[PDB]
Amino acid sequence: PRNLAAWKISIPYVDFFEERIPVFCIDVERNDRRHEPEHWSVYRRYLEFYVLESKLTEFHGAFPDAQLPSKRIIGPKNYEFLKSKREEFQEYLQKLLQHPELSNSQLLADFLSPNQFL
Repeated sequence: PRNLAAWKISIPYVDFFEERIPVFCIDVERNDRRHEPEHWSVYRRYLEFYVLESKLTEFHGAFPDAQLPSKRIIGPKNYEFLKSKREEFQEYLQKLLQHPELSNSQLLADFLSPNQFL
């Protein structure tokens, strides 16, 4: 029985994919089963977070306590800028996981599962 509140995540660093596009590396731990629990990593682009927020809020309505900051329209989304947003983005996801409304969210699960948000 899926329960995202029993999933712990962190974004320990920013990496590169394709070494061309910068991405957040999201470590996931899944504790809604099992001694040792399940764990993996996922790589998400800056823009994918905004699509997640758009899609979640469309389906579930807004979350006052969990808001992404304004999307950068003018300027580069390079390594140092992703690095500057790491902690905010980590906190955003962690708060989402504790919303009862999202404890069985397919969007959030897909977002936090390896291998949609374009």
